[PDB]
Amino acid sequence: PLLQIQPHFHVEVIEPKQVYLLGEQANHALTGQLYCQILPLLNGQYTLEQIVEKLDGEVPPEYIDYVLERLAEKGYLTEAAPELSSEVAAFWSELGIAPPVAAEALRQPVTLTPVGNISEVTVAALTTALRDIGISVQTTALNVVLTDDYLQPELAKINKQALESQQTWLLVKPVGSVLWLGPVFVPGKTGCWDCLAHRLRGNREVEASVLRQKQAQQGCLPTARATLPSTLQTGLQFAATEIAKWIVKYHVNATAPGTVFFPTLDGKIITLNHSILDLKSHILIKRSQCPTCGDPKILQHRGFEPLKLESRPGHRGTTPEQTVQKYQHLISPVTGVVTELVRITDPANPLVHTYRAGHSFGSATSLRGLRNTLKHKSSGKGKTDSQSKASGLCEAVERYSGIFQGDEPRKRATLAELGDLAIHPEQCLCFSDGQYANRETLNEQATVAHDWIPQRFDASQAIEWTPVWSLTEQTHKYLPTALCYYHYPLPPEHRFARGDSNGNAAGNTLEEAILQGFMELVERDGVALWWYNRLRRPAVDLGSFNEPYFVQLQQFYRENDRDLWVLDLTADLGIPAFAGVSNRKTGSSERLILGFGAHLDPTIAILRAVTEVNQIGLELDKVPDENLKSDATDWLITEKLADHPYLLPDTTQPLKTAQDYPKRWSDDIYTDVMTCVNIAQQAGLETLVIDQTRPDIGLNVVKVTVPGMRHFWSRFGEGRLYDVPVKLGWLDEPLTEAQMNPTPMPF
Amino acid sequence: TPLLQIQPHFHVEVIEPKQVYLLGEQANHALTGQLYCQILPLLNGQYTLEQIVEKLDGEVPPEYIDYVLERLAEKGYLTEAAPELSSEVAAFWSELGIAPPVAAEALRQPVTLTPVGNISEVTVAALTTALRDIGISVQTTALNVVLTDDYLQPELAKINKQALESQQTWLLVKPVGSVLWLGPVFVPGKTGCWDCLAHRLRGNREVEASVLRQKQAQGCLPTARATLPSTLQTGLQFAATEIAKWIVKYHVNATAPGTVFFPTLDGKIITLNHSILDLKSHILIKRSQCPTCGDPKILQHRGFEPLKLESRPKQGHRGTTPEQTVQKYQHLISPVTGVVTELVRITDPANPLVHTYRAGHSFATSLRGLRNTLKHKSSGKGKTDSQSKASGLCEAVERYSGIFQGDEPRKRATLAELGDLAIHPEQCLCFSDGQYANRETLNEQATVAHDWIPQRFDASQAIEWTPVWSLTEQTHKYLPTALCYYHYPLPPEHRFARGDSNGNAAGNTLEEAILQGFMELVERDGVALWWYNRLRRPAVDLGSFNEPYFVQLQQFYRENDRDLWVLDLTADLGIPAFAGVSNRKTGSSERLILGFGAHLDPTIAILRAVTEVNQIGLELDKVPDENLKSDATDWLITEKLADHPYLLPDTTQPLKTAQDYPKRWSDDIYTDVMTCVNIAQQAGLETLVIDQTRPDIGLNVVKVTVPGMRHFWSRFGEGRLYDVPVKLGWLDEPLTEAQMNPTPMPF
Amino acid sequence: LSSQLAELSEEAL
Amino acid sequence: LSSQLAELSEEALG
Ligand SMILES: Nc1ncnc2c1ncn2[C@@H]1O[C@H](COP(=O)(O)OP(=O)(O)NP(=O)(O)O)[C@@H](O)[C@H]1O
Ligand SMILES: Nc1ncnc2c1ncn2[C@@H]1O[C@H](COP(=O)(O)OP(=O)(O)NP(=O)(O)O)[C@@H](O)[C@H]1O
Ligand SMILES: [Mg+2]
Ligand SMILES: [Mg+2]
Ligand SMILES: [Mg+2]
Ligand SMILES: [Mg+2]
Ligand SMILES: [Zn+2]
Ligand SMILES: [Zn+2]
Repeated sequence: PLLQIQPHFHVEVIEPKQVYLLGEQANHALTGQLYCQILPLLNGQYTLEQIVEKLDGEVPPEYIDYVLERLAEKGYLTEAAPELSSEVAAFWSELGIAPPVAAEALRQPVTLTPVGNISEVTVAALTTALRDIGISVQTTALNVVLTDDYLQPELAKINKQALESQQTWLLVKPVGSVLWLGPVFVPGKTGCWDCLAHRLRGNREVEASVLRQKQAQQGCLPTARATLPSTLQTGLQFAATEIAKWIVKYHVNATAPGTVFFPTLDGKIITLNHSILDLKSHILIKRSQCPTCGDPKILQHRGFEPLKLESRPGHRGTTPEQTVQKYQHLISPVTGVVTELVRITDPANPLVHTYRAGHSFGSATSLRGLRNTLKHKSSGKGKTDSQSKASGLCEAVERYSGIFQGDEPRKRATLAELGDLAIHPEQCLCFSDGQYANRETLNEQATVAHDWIPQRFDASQAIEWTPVWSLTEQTHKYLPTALCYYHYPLPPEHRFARGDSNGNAAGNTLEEAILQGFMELVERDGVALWWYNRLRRPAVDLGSFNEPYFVQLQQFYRENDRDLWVLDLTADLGIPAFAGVSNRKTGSSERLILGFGAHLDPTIAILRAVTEVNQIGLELDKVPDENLKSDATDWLITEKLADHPYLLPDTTQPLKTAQDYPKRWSDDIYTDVMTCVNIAQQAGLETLVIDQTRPDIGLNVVKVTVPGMRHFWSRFGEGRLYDVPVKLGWLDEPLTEAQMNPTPMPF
Repeated sequence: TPLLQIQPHFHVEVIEPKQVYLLGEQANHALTGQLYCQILPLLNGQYTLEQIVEKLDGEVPPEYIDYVLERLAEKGYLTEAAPELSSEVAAFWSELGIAPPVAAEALRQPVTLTPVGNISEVTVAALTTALRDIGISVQTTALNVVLTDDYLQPELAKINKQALESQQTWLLVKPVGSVLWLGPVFVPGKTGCWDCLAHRLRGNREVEASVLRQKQAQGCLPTARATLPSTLQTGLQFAATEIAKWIVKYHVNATAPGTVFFPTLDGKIITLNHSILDLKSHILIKRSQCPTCGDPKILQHRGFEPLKLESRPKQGHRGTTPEQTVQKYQHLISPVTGVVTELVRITDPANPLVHTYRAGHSFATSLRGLRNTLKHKSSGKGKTDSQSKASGLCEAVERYSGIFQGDEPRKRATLAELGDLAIHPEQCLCFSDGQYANRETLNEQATVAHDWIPQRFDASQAIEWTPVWSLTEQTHKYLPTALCYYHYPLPPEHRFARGDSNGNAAGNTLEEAILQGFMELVERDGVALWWYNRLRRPAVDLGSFNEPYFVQLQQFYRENDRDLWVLDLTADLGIPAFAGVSNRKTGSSERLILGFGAHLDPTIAILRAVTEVNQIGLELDKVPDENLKSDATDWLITEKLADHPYLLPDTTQPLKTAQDYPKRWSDDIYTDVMTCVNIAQQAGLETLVIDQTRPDIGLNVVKVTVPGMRHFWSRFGEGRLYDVPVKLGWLDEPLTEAQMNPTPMPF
Repeated sequence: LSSQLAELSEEAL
Repeated sequence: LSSQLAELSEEALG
C-alpha cells in the first residue's frame, strides 16, 4: 500500500528540474522535471491510485511507474509503516532498513538478568527504556546481563550455559563513573566471556594482587560506587538503543544473510568515561585456546611438533606503520594486552624518538612488589618516529606472550630420565659455586635487583620441562620450563630460577623474531666480556659509516651538555656489537648512560646502541638528582668516568671503521638465521628456540637460548666470561672471579 | 556533629599487618601503618570524632587519632559527609576531587532552559526532570541552556548577542537527530561565541548552503528527523551530567583553585553518532576577527601596513618538523568546528616509498556547480608518511585561508585614479586578444574547466583593489581583489577573473610560505614554456644525486608496470625545476601521469616532482579503464607517449646531473626569499605578496604573484611563453599562438 | 524512449 | 615521635 520516499530525508524541490534529498548523515540530488511533480506526493500521505488521480491531466500514469520503479530500483523508496512514528521510521531508514521490517523485528522479545548489586528498579528502568522504543521483555533471541563488574563470578556460569544453550547475550555495566557496554556474545562465533576475562585479570594487577594478599591472611571488588542518576540513565538508554540495533540487525540477517552492514556490539566493548568524557571501542578476540570455548590443548601439541622455518625475502620484513596498524587492537586497557602507546619525547625533535608502552605483568604478593610492577614498563626505540612506535608496541606484546599462562608445552620429569636431550639450568645461568654458597648474604645486599642468585638446582626433584627446538642439531631438546616463561611458580624451597628477557624478541615472522633474539644474546654476551673483565675497547669512527644520524646525534648531545661515543664489543663470533656511552659535562652528577646493540649489519648495530642510550638517559636529565626513582639511581648520581676507564675509548688502539666489519648478511632473513646458528656452532654452541607465539595475539614471539653465552648481569660461573677474552688475545691470562667487576651493570 | 568518612568513591580493604588499600574506579591508593588498619575501618561514615575515641579508647590515644586524621585531611583522603547527597552522588564528585559538601552548595545555583527551533516543551521538561534528579534547580542565571534541532537556527544569533551584552554564560545542545551535539559552553569575553562557531559551520554545510541559495533566488533546514526516544533521552541525560560538571567545576576552581582539574564543555563541542557509534571532541576557536564579538577590521589594517620579514634559520629547508606542524594544527581537523573535514592516509602503509593523504574542506549555485566541489579535495605529498600528512593538512588550511570572507583589505577605485601603483589584471592572466574575442565559443568547447576565458577587464569600471606588498620595490601595489582571494563575487557582466591557487602557499612562518609560493610560480612557468612550445628536454640522472629514494622509486614503478623519468625544466631564472613522467607499459591505456616541482635545492625540487607523480598516478592505476571519475579521464585513457614526444627525454642532449645545478640557498629562509626576489628582478619581474593568514587559523598562508610569469593553463597572451625559449636558444624563432600546444595540461 | 523520462538521473552528493 | 606515626605513608599507584 501507501508509498513514501525515505523518511529520514528532508525533501526540497528546486522548481525547474532539481529535487534535493537532505539527510543528517548524507545528501542527494534528483534530476528531472517529473521528480518535482511527483516527489511532494511521496511524503507518505498518498497511494498510487490517489497519486495518479491528482495529476490526471498533468502526467501520464504510465510514466509514473517508471519514476517509482527507478526510485525503488535505486533504493530511495519504501513502503511506510503505520506502526511507527516518523522519527522512529527515519532512524531505521538512515541505517538502511525499511520501516515495515523494523517494526517486525522489534516485535521480538528479550530477557534481562541482573548480577551483583544491580537494583530491581534499575532493571525496571531498562525494561521501561526498551518499552518506549517498542521492545518487550519475557519474564529468546538475546539475553541482557546487567552487572556492576565484568569479573563478577556469576558471569562464568551464565557463560557456560550460554555456550551449551547457544544463547546470544549482551553484557552491560551502567553503574560507576565509566559505562561499559557490550559485547554481544554469540557462541561459536564471538570471543568468550572467559576469553575476555583472561585479558581483564591481567589488566587489573593491583586489584588482582589485593585478593592474593587477602587469601594469605585467610573474585572481584565493587568499585562501581560513583554513579549519578543521569549517568545511570545515560547507560541504560544508550544500551537500549544498541539492543534494538542488534535485534533489528539479527532479524534481517536470518532472511537475507550478510545484507546489513552497520556495526553492532558483537565482539566489541564500548567504554564511555563520564568523568573525563571519552568513548573508546575495544575489540574482543576469540581465543583459540579458551578452555571454556576454545581448545587449550593446542599450545602443547605445537611445542612437541617440529619447528618449520621457511624463507622470507632495518631488515624487518614490513614497514613499522604496517606492523602497528594490524596489531593496534591489542592496545586496550580492557580487551587488550598493551595498556597504552605514548610518545614521551618532543615531536619537534627529528632525532630522538622514544615511546612509553603501558605493561601488565605482576604477581606481587606485597605492596613493595606492587610498586615494582607498574613501575617497570616496556619502551620504544627508533631512528624515526614510526620505528619507535612499532618497537614499543611489539616489545609490550613480546613480554606478555612470555608470561606463563598454564597451557605451555610441558612434561614432568627429572634430568636423569630425560638424559641426553635434557639441559641443565646451570649451563644457562652460569653462576659460580661461591655465589650459590653466599646467596642469602649477597642477595641481601645488592644495588640491583636482576643480580638475584637462585637456589641451587636439585637434580633429584622432578620438574616440568618444555620442549625447545635445536636449530643446530635439528631436533627437540629440553630446558626447565622455569626459564622458558615469565613468572613460573616454583616451590619456596626450590626457586632455582627466574625467567629473564634475554633472547626474547617479537617479529612479523618466526625467522625475524629468532634473528633478533640471537642478536640480543650476542649483544649481552659481548657486553659481559667487556664489562666484567673491564677491557679497554676501541672507539668507532661514526663518520666512516654512510649514515649521518650518528654525527647529527652527537652534536645534539653537545648542545644538551653531553658527549656521545661508541665502543666495539665484537667478540669471537665476529658479529658487529657496540656500546653507546654518554656523560654529562656539567650539572650535579655525570649521569653515565649506556646502550648496547648487535647485528650482522654494523650500521644497524651501532644504531641500536645509540638509540638505546636515548631511550634510557635523555629523559632523566630534565629531572633534578633528588627526584630520581630509577633502578640505576645510585649509578647515575655518584659514579664517574675516571673511576671507570673501561668506559672511555682506548687511544692506544685505532678507531674502527665500516671496512673493518665484513658483510655476512643476505637478501633473506631465513638465510641470516641459518648463518647465525652456524657461527654459533663453529664456537661450539648450540642454538635453541621456543615459540612463545600466542594464537589470540598473532605477532610471533620467541625466546632464543644459546647455552654457555653470557648475560651482562653479575654471573661469574666458569666459561666464556673468563676464556673468550684470552682466546682473542684481549688478555694474556684469564681473570679470577675475585677480579671481576665489583660494580654491577646497572641497566 | 558531622560524620567523618574517607572519600566515598574509594572502596576500603584492610591488609592487616601494615597496609590498607583504597580502591577506586579510576584511581587506586595505598596507605601504610598500623594506625590506618586500626582507624580507617571506622571512617566509613558512621561515626563522629567524639564517637570514634570510645570504640578504640584504651587502644589508641586521642592525640594520635587527631594526627592521623590531620595527615589524612592535608593529603585529601578525608572528608565530611554531606546530608543533602546520596552516597552514590557524593562518590561521583569526590572521585573528581570535590568534597561532597562543596558540591551540595555548587549544585544549588539555578539554571534556565530555552527551546529554539522545533524543540518540544515536552522535551524541555524531560531535561528539566533529568537535571532536577541530580539536584539542580531550574528557573522559570549562572547558566542558560539552549536546546536546538540545528546549530544554525537564526534565533540563536539574537540570543548570542543578548549573552554578549549581558555577559551571560550559556550552553547549546542538540539531542534530536541521529547525531547528538553537546556544547559548547559560551563564556563571553573568554571563549568563542555562536557566530565564531557559525562561521565554521556555514562552510562545512555546503550542499545545504547552496540549496538555501537556489531556493531564495526563486536560514537553515531540518536534518534532524531520525530520533528514537532512547537516543533522545540519552542526549538529555548526558547533557545534564555535563551541565552539572560545569556548575561544580566553576564553583570549586574559585572556592578551591588548583586542587582539582577535569574537562568541561567550555569552548568544546562533543558529537555522539547514534548510528555508527563514535564520540568526537571538537575545539571552538575564538575569532579575533568576527563582527559579533571581535574586530573585523584586523585584516583590513594588516593589508595596508608594511610587510615585515625577519631571519628564519633552517634545521627539508623548513623551520620545524612535520610531526610538530601537524601537532599544533590538529585541532583544525573537524567537520563541525574545523576547516579540514578529515585527514586520511589513502595509500597502503606497507609501502615505504609512496605516502599520499586525503583532505576535505568543501570549497555553487547549481547541481553541476555542486559536483565540482566535493571532488576538489586537497591531498598530501611526501617522501615520508610524516611529510605527506603534514602537506595534506596544510594544503587544506591553505585553500581555506584564501577564500574571500568579506573582511579582506580593500578599497573601491578605478585603474585611472590609482595610477602607477595599480596592476592591470591582463598583466597577470595573460590571455591573448583572440581568446578574449572567441570567449564564448572557446569556453563552450571545454576539454578542461580551468582553461576558462574570463570577460575583458573594463578599465572604466570602478572595482575593489587589495593592497599587496612588493618585495622588489619595498612598497604597496594593488591587484584587483578578484585575483587575490577565492570566489570573490563579481557582477555577471564584468566577470574578468577567477582567483586561482597558483603561488598560494602555507607555512610555519611568512618567509617559509612566501618561498614555497614563489617556487610554485617558477614550477608552473617552466612547465608552461615546455608544454605549450612542446620543447624536447634532457632527462636527469637520478643516480648522480646522493638520494637513493629516486632510483628506489624508479624500481617500484618498474615493478608495477611503469617507467619513470624526469625532465629538466630549468628556464631563465636558473632555479632547478623538473617534471616527473610515468607511463604504463602493459594494458589498454598508457595512463600518462605528470608531476612538477621547483626549488633552489635540486634534490628537493626533483623530490617534489616525483612525489607529485605518486599522488596522482599510482592510486588511479587500480581501476579498470571505464570507471575513471577523474577530470583527467580523456587524457589517461586515450593519450599516448608517442603522441606527445615532448614528454619522453631528448636522447640528443646529455643527461643532467647534480653538478649541473649550482647552489644558491643559505641557512636562512629570509635570505632565500630575498635571493628569489632578486632573480625575478634580474628578469625584469616584480614580486608581490598578499598575506592571506587568518588570526583564528594561525598557520601562515600567502599568495605570491609575479606579473608576467606564466601559468601552465591554456593562456596564450604575448610575453614569456613566446620569448623566453628564443632568449634561451631553445628555439631559433618564436612560435605563433596557433602553433601552441592545442592539448591542455590536464593536471 | 521519451525526453521527460530520459533526463531523470539520481546521484549521491 | 612514635614509629607508628613515623611509618605512616600514603601513596598513589600511577
Ligand atoms: N617492525 C617490527 N616488527 C616486529 N617486532 C618489532 C619491530 N620493531 C621492533 N620489534 C620488537 O621490539 C623489540 C625491538 O628491539 P628493542 O626495542 O631494542 O628490544 P630489546 O633491545 O630486546 N629491549 P631491551 O631488552 O630493553 O634492550 C624487539 O622485541 C622486537 O621483537
Ligand atoms: N612541513 C610543512 N610545514 C608547513 N607547511 C607545509 C609543510 N608541508 C607542506 N606545507 C604546505 O602545504 C602545501 C604543500 O603542498 P605540496 O605538497 O607542496 O603540493 P603543491 O604541489 O604545492 N599544491 P598543488 O601543486 O596545487 O598540488 C603548501 O601550501 C605548503 O606551504
Ligand atoms: Mg629485549
Ligand atoms: Mg638491547
Ligand atoms: Mg600548491
Ligand atoms: Mg605543485
Ligand atoms: Zn573463549
Ligand atoms: Zn564571535
